[PDB]
Amino acid sequence: TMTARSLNLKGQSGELLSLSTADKSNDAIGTLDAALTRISKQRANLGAYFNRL
Amino acid sequence: LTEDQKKKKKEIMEQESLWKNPDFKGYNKTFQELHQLSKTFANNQFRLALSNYQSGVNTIMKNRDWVEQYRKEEAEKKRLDEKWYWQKVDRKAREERVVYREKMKAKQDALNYFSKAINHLDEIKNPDLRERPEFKRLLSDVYRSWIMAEYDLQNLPQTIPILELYIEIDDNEKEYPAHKYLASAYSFEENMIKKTKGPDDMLFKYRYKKNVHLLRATELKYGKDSPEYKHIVNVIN
Amino acid sequence: LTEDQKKKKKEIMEQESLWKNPDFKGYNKTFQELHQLSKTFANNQFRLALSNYQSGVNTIMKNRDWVEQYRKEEAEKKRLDEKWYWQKVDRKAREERVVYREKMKAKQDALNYFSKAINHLDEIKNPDLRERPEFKRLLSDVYRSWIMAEYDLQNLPQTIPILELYIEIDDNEKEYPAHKYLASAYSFEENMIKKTKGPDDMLFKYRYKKNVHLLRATELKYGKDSPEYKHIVNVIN
Repeated sequence: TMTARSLNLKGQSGELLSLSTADKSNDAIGTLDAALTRISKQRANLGAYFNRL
Repeated sequence: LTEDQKKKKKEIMEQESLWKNPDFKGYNKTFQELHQLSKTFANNQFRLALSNYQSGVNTIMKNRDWVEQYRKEEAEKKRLDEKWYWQKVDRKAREERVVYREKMKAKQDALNYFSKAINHLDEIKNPDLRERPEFKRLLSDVYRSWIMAEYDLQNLPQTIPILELYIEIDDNEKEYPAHKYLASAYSFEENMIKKTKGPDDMLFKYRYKKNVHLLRATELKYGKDSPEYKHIVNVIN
Repeated sequence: LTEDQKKKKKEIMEQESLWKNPDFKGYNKTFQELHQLSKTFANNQFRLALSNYQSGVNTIMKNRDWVEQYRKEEAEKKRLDEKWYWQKVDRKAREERVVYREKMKAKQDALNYFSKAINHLDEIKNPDLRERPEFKRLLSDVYRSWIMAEYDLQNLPQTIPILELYIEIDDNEKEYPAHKYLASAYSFEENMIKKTKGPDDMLFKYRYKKNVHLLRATELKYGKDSPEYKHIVNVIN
């Protein structure tokens, strides 16, 4: 894991000091589910691994 | 007209054609030339960059076909629940929103492909190869389609770094549409600062860059010390 | 001007150059001349002293390269969590403090090498060799870099015993920068006594020594009983 684990969307139309903007709001919400899903699965992989040990 | 005015008229029309919204005749011409250039270039990373660029343009072309088909299918429906004017307005807005959402996804997929085309061109490290007309032609085509994909959806601030990279390549700076788009996108950003009551440094930065590219586009299409050049200079100064 | 004032002007500029912050042309020039001393001297402990000094200066030069690279790498990061002034100040505070602490380590490594350079010169016991221009100039360059390494990090009290040892060697007392740094470091120590409410004996000791080296620096650069000297006369009173 790292921030590039999910689609790393920050900021929004309007004033920024960056050169990037967020994408389709609905997909940004979906992205956060993806972020959580990807890490939750990795934690569970460790969880399951612990139970194996 | 003089030999320079005749030449200029010819070139501006070719440049307007160059930035023409994509269609099947332009697609065919573009990819037939790019594949011949790829065979001349004989570089696997250029070949891969072209394969991805073409996939990106195909996403755009397939989307254009979808938009016509979708609007057609909607037009052909009987609407029994459209009895009031406010219902017609609502349903019209619902159609436009679905079309915009799908075009947004097509843009996202097309830019993922364009990004891959650039990532493959980045892998050509030899400076004698990066200076090849084949390399600069493809890189220019990738940036041009990228700019247009965002432009169509009004994502104008996002077009600036790509337009700026575009004009740095092989005399692209002498293209009237390139300066027209830069000036328009900078104008949008100036207006955003005025509407959101943002800092003065950004107001003037964006206004300045609008005026530079406004005047340069004018110079390129009409000529230095033309009635049109003289006018824009006098308004700005 | 007089023949001595013209000569003096030339010498002050050469002395300012002598105390110039290190760079690659000065590095080369310095090690040309310090190696020239090794040529005539033909003394293994002098050779070792120079080998360590050069390693110390290399530490300083490598650090200067690190500082540019570090600041470059930070500048080239995308800062998406930097929407506030305080966040810009935060990231600024991150950058500068890491750079200062890394420079502190480079200073310590450089001073361990300079200490070794001195310990090797300490092993030259023959008074006919210790009085050699080769011995004195190298020892002077080791002290000068030592003084400057501490000065850059604001470690001014630490510069005093080394400046004092420096001016005792082969007419170094006639160097304007040497007296300027002594006067500045003594001024700091005077201010430390005033800020920490320390003893009067140390207040006056540090004030006195500041004025002595202020006066001597003035005398050396402008000449005694010059409009500039005459001014210092009444100020020190």
